[PDB]
Amino acid sequence: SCVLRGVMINKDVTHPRMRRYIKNPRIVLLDSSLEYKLQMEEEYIHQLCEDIIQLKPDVVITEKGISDLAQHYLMRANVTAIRRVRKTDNNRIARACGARIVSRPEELREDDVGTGAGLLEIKKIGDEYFTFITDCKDPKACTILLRG
Amino acid sequence: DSCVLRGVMINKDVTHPRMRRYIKNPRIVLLDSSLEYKDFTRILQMEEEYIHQLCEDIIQLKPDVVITEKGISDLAQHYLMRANVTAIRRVRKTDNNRIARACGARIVSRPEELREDDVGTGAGLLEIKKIGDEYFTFITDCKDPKACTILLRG
Repeated sequence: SCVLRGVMINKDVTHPRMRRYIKNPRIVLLDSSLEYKLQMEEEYIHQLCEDIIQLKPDVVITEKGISDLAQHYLMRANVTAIRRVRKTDNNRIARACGARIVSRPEELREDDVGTGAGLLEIKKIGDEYFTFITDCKDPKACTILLRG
Repeated sequence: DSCVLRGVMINKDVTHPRMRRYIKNPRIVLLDSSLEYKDFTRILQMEEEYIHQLCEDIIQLKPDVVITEKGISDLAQHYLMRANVTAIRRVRKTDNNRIARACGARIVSRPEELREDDVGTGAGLLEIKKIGDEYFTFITDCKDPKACTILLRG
């Protein structure tokens, strides 16, 4: 009753058209870049996104950057994206939702998708936006944000 | 409406790890002025006389917490701790204004002007909590029910 568990990080969606409130979100976690690594480069980005999108996630979070083009494709697939997340926060999110941090998108498996967190809500507190991943199925998987 | 936290939350820690980090009904003083100072012995003496008077002006009001938008020097931190005062430096102007509305204090520019009316007694709790890798200061339990927004809902 008088308590709240979950992860809180200082981040916002990369693009304003993205959903900031998602119930039972399917979460994909990466530690790799979604930027070129212009015609052959543009095709590269397309395929990177295609591999993520095949898994029908609601949220894609990476420790690196996301180019304006990758953001666009994910946006078209109704996917909320968050970039430049600290490695420690990414692991906190992995524990909370049961996702597996993956490097190469083409190696993604349905087993890597996190479905253990019931809420993803991004809201403004003061001057900044905070991302909350709450409603953990495994109570133990999340730390306490509020105790009466 | 059940398990609701109202107040202000700012990304800040105290200036010294051993200051009180949990205070019920804190008396709050807010400033937008510097608590820094700008023959070697003569210099030290001048810096000291200046900082001493500054801290004395503040200490006279028996505050539990002193928060400013600018800096707080080691000597100032030393004199405020001798008075059992918890201090927070470099808070943003926007956050400082939110704290003012939450606790009723007036942000003052010149400590010598300080009076009881300037002391914020409106918030019932100040607490610093570590969330993830960051420290956050929670000023909550607003006495005026129309002063604060919802931070967290349980």
